[PDB]
Amino acid sequence: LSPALATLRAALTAAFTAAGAPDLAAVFDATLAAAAAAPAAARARARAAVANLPAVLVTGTPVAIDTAEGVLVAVLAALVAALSDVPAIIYVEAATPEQKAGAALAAAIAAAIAEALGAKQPITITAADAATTAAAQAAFGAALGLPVTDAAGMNRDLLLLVAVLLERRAAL
Repeated sequence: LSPALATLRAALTAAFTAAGAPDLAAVFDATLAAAAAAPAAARARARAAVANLPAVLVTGTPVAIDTAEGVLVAVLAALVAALSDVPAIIYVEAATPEQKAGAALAAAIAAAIAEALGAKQPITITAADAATTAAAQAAFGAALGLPVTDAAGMNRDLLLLVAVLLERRAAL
């Protein structure tokens, strides 16, 4: 891993653990492996997506926020917003107690990471209905050119966006 990505991995483990969800570290590592294995065309799509990032990032999660992979989608979207220095709305369905807890967990992690990065624009894990959440996710992917599949694909793609943002930071 590059120093910047290793820094983010460690900061995420600290945030995951402090928020009471240390098991998310292993899940993130599986996403890191998937991103590192991405074919050239997927990397090219990630570079093109970063070029299309909006002034305010609006998205939603494609799976239930009471799952580890759903928490990770919300966290990674928040990380993309923080690294791009934009306000963000990350819609989630928070109807059941497990969903509300997952949204609160994602919010705690996202706030810790944004603070560690000095990102001052607001990034909010935002409770909404299924239609709003699904619409925002589809619009985000379509605006960026990212095909919408499963949570694994979205987590991989969001982490590839992160990697591109770090590459742009390093570039001259």
